Amino acid sequence: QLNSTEISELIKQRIAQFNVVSEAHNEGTIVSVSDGVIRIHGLADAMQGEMISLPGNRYAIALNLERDSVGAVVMGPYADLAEGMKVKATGRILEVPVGRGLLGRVVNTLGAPIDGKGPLDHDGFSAVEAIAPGVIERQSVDQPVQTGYKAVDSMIPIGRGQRELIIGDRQTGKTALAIDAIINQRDSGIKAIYVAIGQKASTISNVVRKLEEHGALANTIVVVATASESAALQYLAPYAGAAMGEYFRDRGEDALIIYDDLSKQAVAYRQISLLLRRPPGREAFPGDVFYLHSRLLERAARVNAEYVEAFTKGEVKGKTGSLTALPIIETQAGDVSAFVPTNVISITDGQIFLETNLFNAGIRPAVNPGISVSRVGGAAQTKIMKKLSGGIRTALAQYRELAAFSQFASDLDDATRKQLDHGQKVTELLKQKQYAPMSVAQQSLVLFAAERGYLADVELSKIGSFEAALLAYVDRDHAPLMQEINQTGGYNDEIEGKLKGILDSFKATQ
Amino acid sequence: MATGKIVQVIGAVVDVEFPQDAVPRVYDALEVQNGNERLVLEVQQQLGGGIVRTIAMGSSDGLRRGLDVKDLEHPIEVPVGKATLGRIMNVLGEPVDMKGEIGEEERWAIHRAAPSYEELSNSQELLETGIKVIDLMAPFAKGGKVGLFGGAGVGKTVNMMELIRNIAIEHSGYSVFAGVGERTREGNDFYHEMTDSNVIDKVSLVYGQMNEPPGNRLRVALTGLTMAEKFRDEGRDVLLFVDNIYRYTLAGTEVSALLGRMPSAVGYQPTLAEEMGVLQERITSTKTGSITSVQAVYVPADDLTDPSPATTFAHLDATVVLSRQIASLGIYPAVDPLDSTSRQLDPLVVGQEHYDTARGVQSILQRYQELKDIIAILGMDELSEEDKLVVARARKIQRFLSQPFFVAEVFTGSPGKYVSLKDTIRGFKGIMEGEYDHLPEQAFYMVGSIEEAVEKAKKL
Amino acid sequence: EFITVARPYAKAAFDFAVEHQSVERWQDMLAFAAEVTKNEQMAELLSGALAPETLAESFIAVAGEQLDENGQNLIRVMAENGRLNALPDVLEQFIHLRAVSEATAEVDVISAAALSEQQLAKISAAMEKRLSRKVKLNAKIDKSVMAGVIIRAGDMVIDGSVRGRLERLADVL
Amino acid sequence: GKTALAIDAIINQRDSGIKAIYVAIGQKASTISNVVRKLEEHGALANTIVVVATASESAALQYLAPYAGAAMGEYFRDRGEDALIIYDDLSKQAVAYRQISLLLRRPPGREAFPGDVFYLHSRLLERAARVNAEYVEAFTKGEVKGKTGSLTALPIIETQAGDVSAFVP
Ligand SMILES: Nc1ncnc2c1ncn2[C@@H]1O[C@H](COP(=O)(O)OP(=O)(O)OP(=O)(O)O)[C@@H](O)[C@H]1O
Ligand SMILES: Nc1ncnc2c1ncn2[C@@H]1O[C@H](COP(=O)(O)OP(=O)(O)OP(=O)(O)O)[C@@H](O)[C@H]1O
Ligand SMILES: Nc1ncnc2c1ncn2[C@@H]1O[C@H](COP(=O)(O)OP(=O)(O)O)[C@@H](O)[C@H]1O
Ligand SMILES: [Mg+2]
Repeated sequence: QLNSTEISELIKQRIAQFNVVSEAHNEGTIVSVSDGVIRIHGLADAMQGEMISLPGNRYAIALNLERDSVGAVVMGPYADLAEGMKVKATGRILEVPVGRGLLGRVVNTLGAPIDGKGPLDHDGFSAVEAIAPGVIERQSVDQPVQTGYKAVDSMIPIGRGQRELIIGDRQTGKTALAIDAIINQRDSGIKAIYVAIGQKASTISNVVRKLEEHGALANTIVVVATASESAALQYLAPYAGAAMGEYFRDRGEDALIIYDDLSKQAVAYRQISLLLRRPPGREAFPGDVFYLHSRLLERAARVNAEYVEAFTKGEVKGKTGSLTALPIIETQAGDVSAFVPTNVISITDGQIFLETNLFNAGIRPAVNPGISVSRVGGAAQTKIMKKLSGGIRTALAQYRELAAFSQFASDLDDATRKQLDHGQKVTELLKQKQYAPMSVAQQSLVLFAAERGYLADVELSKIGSFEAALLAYVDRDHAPLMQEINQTGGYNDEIEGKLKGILDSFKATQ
Repeated sequence: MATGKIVQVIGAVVDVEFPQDAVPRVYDALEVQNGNERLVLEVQQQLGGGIVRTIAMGSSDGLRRGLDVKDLEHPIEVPVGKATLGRIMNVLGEPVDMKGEIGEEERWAIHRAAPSYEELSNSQELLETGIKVIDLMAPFAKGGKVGLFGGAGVGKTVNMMELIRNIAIEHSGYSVFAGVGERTREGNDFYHEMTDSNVIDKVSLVYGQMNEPPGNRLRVALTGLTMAEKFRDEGRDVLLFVDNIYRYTLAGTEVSALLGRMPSAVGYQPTLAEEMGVLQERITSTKTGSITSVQAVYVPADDLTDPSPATTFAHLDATVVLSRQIASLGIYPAVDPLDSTSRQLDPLVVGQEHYDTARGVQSILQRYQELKDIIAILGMDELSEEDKLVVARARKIQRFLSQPFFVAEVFTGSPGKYVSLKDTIRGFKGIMEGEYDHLPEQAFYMVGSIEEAVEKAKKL
Repeated sequence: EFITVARPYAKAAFDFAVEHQSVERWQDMLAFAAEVTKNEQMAELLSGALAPETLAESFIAVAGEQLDENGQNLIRVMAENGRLNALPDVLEQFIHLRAVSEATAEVDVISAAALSEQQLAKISAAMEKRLSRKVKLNAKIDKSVMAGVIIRAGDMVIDGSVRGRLERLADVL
Repeated sequence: GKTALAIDAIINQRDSGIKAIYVAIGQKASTISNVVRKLEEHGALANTIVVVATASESAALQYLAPYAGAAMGEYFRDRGEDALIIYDDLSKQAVAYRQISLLLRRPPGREAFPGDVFYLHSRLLERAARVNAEYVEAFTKGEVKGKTGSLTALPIIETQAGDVSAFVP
């Protein structure tokens, strides 16, 4: 036996006149405040997800509609709220500003700018919660997204509208890879959105500084929910970014959205659920934790021309649209069998495993092949890269087994010796410096050099200098070929012969 | 006239209060106006005082307390029959494609009892698929459950399409595909590929995407099962494809966690075994007809002792394993003959000849796998003349298992072949007994029956 | 026990009765409402899981001595939370709050034999200064104490019985 | 081969004058039907009682099965003749108590079984015993004299990965 909102003055009011329903359903009063969650008495017309206006121009989201009171989470500072404060239910679902003006701006999950550069020009508002396009609306992904990393673009193609999970332990370069993929799209048609969940503000400021230094900030929208902000803001933040990205997808443009630390969003949602006393599941996560990530990630999709035409009322006809999502998941101790990692693995279309052992070793990108996979595969890849990358794939597959023989490779078949010294050189070639994305022409050129056996006589210690010298030489003497490759990505005998001439002419130097 | 009113909304769980003399029974369907659309609720528990507790079959956002609720007195009912073929439907039987209304003739409730002891078939019969590897090493029984353990890239979907085509054409049955927790992109790709292969008309597709609330993903299998049961009652033999039974188990776990029941070992729902049995026991061979099932299985941590695999395996009759290693050899279908198993492979079921042929093939392949280590470590010279014979025979057997599929003609450029059980049995018996030994090994690759192998050798 | 859940209802009812200057009628209504709860068939009815409104309307039917505008509201409020069984405790807490509001205290006196009026007067006079409230003594002399007297007010107890002295002396062992 | 070792025993008792009982708990209906057909084929069915609780039937039913079989065997045991009873998947019974128990909010113990799980099997198995002639005479009220009743039991338990050290085994 315990009291359930049975307090003296409400009971006395009911004593005086039982039919208190005569008062408007539009308003209510706070009866409890704790840990950012408030209980509201009244609000007979409240609905799930409705925005409730609080004193001080704050808002709360109605999540638990109970038989006597409404449980709401404050989207901001809560310590000054007190019981007996009046609240009014605005009949609006959570909405955020959208439009092109947002580009280059830093905003919180509510769409309020925090960069200090004045108000936002925006093309209206969109609901934060939305339903992904149906099966019939989708179209198969066959268009490339270039990350600018040789390993990723070669073995792990990312297509426009694909979901590619970046997963790995702490301090392995996930954020670096994500932001470099953001940088590379600076000169392409793809527009980037970077969503920071639970990050400390200094890190976000540094990331924005690096984005502006290399000139990509003008093409990027930054949504920030720092670690000190209310858990509701952190949990809702990815959905706001998705809604901003959906603006371009439906109009017939391409967008790339990165969710940093989806595990932090899951932690915030677990906190919200437990403060609302919802039944816990495995590892204390609520029952619908899979639904949370699933409905978010399913928004990232490519839509056929007819969906775009219908949505824009025929103003855009020939263009398809796409939204590409790169969620980030942090494995604690290399455990991919945890709850949230398992769910995100099951949802996404591919995995890029970053390994701490390889990161400690010389290979800075630390991408681990043989465990990373892209289910879209060669359809996402340009013709030349698709032609070339199979050699790398098979070379690394062969090299993996011979690594056991590396300790005593002095006594081996010369064929095995060649395979080993080829795998080693390819692995040495795949390493790459941070903040230095390579165009498709340069990746294709170095991949051609590696595959066609031109590195056979080059020493393992000198591979990087060979690559740099080759890139400088081709940038100096043969720019038109690189321009054509970047424009088309085609491959034929007329191109292979030109590349052969390039490599023969370079090999006389250096 | 609506009679109930909503009293609680907590996520997907919706509580509705009815007059005490009109409380809906369990598993009944309710509907409410969620703004400008009808939202269906499934009754899960009858609480005291006329309050009922329901799981929303859709987005719960926008529901107000006090909304009127219409009590449909029947459980969720879906259209069934020939009209469903070539159509995509959700768990509620509404068309997901833009191809207009379904010309339904009947609507059936999805929750029904299993066939009685007296209705079950009085015999054990094999379902000849026409695929050499499957029909030989892992024979299907009618009404049996078959698990697919292969990964990705191993040709799983092409095998599914080939089975659909062979059952629709060589037999006179139909197929049902239940997309339990499908990815939307993969569902679209599967639909387009089935349209291209011209098998779409032969199969009925019901899709529950991952973005749906847990109730839809949990119930979507039952809709496909109901349509298959409709097809069976007409007297046909039916194939039921479940795209992931593991996602069915997970959806049941999520629903039970939402209802707040106490969890069980490794955190699964306490009703795991009964929820599995309810689905699996309806897939049986009735005197009127049979339903046969092929279910993709996933192992949560490669742990075969996990409660979900442990429960699933208790119902599986045969296991088919796909490996990328065999696909590297260009052999298709890429079915592993050493790990694929069927408990129908018994002399009292398939007869002595089939049993002996399969056991001989398996022993020869195991011996070859042993001798490959010797060949690699020490070279062919170590091999005796008897072991060279078994090596050559094993290579010829391993290449005879290849077969061109009618749906893969766009790949191989060769017409598909259908091989009866007796033909493949005779061919492998011949190869083992030492006839046809003189043919080149390439005469067996992708050939079909042995009578076509001798013809291919004549010009090879 | 319904002691903890009865408190808000008793407090609300007492404040309402004070604002309407009708405390005695409320006390009588509460006593009547507490008596019907003890009815054997009504006990089974209350134990059953009827809907709150039907149980309330059935309870109002058995009461025609209630001030409907306020008593019916009270009953319906308790019914909506299933607290109807708490009425015997709501009555007691209402009486307690009334006695606190009127600054009046009941005192029980136990002795080996009946006391004289002068002793009772001195006891009442001492207790009124001890509590700073008016007192009403009752005498419940006991067969077991052979001498002395016990004074109990609230839960504070003053013992002068010879039985208490005998036991307190043996404690020095 | 666990089920086979058992049914073979039932077939052997075809002429040994021992009654037989086969209790199927949580088994597939097709397998139960096939086992019944095999029992009828070799002529043992006329000497056996088959109690069936299919995999789809309510968990409650899947508990009075292995106790009803015990009572049916106890009839012969007390009458003074010999019976043999072979409970199938006593494990599939234990999973069912857990469901009825967890549905009743009873605190689970090791793994997820409730502490009463030992009492469940102990009270079911302990009924299989051989009773001296005096008990038979007392029960029969003097109708049967000098004969000792008996009830043999062959419980079946299924282990994951051959782990004999699990809780229920
Ligand atoms: N290709 C690279 N070359 C050189 N240094 C690199 C490269 N990639 C990443 N680093 C360095 O590795 C460190 C970790 O990078 P980053 O912060 O992106 O890791 P993370 O996995 O996101 O970490 P955390 O979990 O702490 O957020 C940084 O010092 C970064 O400069
Ligand atoms: N003595 C035997 N000789 C040959 N095969 C046998 C023998 N005993 C059993 N088998 C075979 O063992 C296989 C499994 O038998 P059975 O189904 O009884 O095992 P089980 O452990 O009870 O199976 P389950 O665990 O599914 O109940 C069948 O192929 C059966 O024919
Ligand atoms: N009969 C066949 N001949 C040649 N290739 C085949 C055959 N059957 C399957 N495949 C191969 O299977 C691959 C695709 O398998 P599929 O199951 O469709 O992909 P996923 O597993 O990713 O859905 C193709 O690359 C194809 O080469
Ligand atoms: Mg980082």
